[PDB]
Amino acid sequence: CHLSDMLQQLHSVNASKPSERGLVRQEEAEDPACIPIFWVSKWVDYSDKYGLGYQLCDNSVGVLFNDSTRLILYNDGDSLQYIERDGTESYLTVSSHPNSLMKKITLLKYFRNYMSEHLLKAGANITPRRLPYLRTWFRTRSAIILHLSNGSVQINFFQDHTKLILCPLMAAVTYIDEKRDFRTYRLSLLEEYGCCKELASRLRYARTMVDKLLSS
Repeated sequence: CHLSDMLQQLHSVNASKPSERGLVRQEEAEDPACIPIFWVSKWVDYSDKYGLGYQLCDNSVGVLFNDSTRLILYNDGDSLQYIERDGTESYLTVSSHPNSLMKKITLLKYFRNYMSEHLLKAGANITPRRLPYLRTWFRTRSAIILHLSNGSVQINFFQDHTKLILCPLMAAVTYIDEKRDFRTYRLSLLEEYGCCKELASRLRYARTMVDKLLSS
């Protein structure tokens, strides 16, 4: 649904060959109303044994466990959301001490603590405009692809620390460049005004990744 929408929006921008305008006028495509509310600021791949832990930009943490269940810890440090393999959601607190979930809670706290001490925040200096969980993820040789339950797809490129945050609702893309500057564009407006070569090649790659998400 949202992925198929994202796929058309990307194809449409890419088919416009936006980096080949006489003069590119990217800035005209910026739309502050489209700035994403959530993105992944930190992640830890422990998929060999436990799963994938992550931090969202609000400092909440989540884990997609290998058993395909999900656990989210809100930034109050006590409130939890647990999502079953079947997708059923429920809310509870660490301090309630639920025997059945103590292992998963302890794993999540490990992830939170490790990210806190040993990783830096992506998008730490970003002007703000339902908290999502991680629906699926995968890695390629050059990027990690993160698909959130709100429809957003985030792609983090390894070689140069550049990132894209795509929203299919807003039909928008946020680009985090090598200098850590952030900008949010309306995709339809990049078609009209053009964009630089580096955003253009990344949006081509983004399309390939959205294809991958759809075939999987």
